[PDB]
Amino acid sequence: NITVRFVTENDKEGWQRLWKSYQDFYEVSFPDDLDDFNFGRFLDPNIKMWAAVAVESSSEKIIGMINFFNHMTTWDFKDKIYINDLYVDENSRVKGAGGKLIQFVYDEADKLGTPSVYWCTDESNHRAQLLYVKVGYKAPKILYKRKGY
Amino acid sequence: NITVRFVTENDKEGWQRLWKSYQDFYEVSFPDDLDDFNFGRFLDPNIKMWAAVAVESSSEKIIGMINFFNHMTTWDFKDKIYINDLYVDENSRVKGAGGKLIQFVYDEADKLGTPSVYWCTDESNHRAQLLYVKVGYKAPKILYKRKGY
Amino acid sequence: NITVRFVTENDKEGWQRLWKSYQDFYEVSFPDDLDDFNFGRFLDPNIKMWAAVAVESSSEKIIGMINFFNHMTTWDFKDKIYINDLYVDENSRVKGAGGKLIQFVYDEADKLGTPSVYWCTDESNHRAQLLYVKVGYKAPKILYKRKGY
Amino acid sequence: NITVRFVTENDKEGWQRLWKSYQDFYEVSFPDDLDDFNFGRFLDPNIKMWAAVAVESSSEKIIGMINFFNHMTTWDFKDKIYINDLYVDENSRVKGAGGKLIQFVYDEADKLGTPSVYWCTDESNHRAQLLYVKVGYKAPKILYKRKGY
Repeated sequence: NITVRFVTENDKEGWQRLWKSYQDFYEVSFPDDLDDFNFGRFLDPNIKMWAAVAVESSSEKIIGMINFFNHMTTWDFKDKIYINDLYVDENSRVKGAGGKLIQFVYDEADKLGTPSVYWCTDESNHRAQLLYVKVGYKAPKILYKRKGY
Repeated sequence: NITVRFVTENDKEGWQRLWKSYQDFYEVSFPDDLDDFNFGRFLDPNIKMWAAVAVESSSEKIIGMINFFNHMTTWDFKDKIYINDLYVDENSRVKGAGGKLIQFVYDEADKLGTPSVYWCTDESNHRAQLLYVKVGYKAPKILYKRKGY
Repeated sequence: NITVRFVTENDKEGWQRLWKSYQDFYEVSFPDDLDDFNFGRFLDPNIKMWAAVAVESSSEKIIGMINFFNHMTTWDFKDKIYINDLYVDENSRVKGAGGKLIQFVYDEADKLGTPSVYWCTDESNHRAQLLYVKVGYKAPKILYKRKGY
Repeated sequence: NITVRFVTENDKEGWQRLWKSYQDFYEVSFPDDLDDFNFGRFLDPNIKMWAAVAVESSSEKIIGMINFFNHMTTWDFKDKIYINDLYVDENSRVKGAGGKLIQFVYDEADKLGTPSVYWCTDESNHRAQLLYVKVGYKAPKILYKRKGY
């Protein structure tokens, strides 16, 4: 039994742990400051950027993390929520985290008046997509980024 | 020739013309009072949502539209820009407009100190991708949305 | 353990069993008199179409089915082999049948001089692609069919 | 105004002109004597691998080629036809050959009682997909190939 909740200052290590692990799985290394810079935005009630954690109820251990935020849209008056990061514990298979995390965001999104939630992954990632199809649907869109970015 | 520039109160009548046929192309129908909000945000210096227009330089009229906005990311200190809409008239569409517009967003994105620009389209929108591949690159990302949203 | 072998006349019942199950997975229903035609070709040494089954050693139960055939190319001299159907019993999918059925086809292709093996699957079939990505590689190709077909 | 016909013994040289242009385009170099092989089966009325060329009405010069062939299915009594190669002269692109080349195949397949025609292209081949989309439709398949080949 997993347990999803918003992060507290005392969750900075459990989250920061996964954060580095998430940088590993993805082959990236962000400046050492970003950790704080994000956690700040996560805690400040004015910055519409949240982070949640999946804590193992039977051991008080931080399993997964989910970072999301708000942003406008020229379509519709209501803003939308983007799940920028999602990373469950690499040392445990067939639990429930990620499913429970994606749902927490759905719930918190509904209360905010911005129910429209979205995210993306690598086409190659099939393990994660087993879930995403249960909780969402693959949009027939092709993402395009500026060269060098 | 063609000239790209940010919209002013007077470009609204022209911009809306593109916006309407843009909705036509995408087989959607936004509530007419949404346009007003959009343009409101474009014009507000404080709300980081802009809209540029491609006018037939030395011929007056409008032929292109690009709506974009700034939003935060967990992967970097600086923010990023998302081109939410792009639309040229079915004729002068291929005569430079779309590429000229996408560069405007790049050049402006630079000034803003927030260069990481990005967008997307339907996988089946080949005509547009003939240009997209030049000015930008396809990301190996599949996009997922919440069911019913 | 698992044994993968060519189908004998005595495995028509077992093969047909899975062939039917296979059909409703793919949400299709071929004419009942096609099963025979296939099997007919399977057994005809002169019809370059084969059918291997994965027999669970312990019992005699057939748990796997792989259908493949030979066809020309305009990019080589040696023909290539297409794996048309791959199916492993839902309940007995646990072990590793599908993995060794593809290997069987890999080896038989070698013993035939036409080692170029290939298949295709739905974009959404992530469970299968967890395997296909190991024993093979995704080709940067898009398949197009004639309308009505 | 373009006219498609099955290659004659007197078309081999002009067809070979394309075969090479085609190779360049696809960044490949087939073995020295493959042209002869294909053209062998192309002309043998017992192999079931045809090739047709589109020649200019006035100029009488061969413009494009289309190599296609027959092959079995475990999904039908009828065999499918696969357009293996489609290529138009770069010097003379954006005219009509290709759309007419594919059409020829449809018409010839219909007489053959094997109307189920299909082909492939690189995901990023938007130019050809502007056409493909009009005459066929993207199959939601993902092609996998044997690791080595």
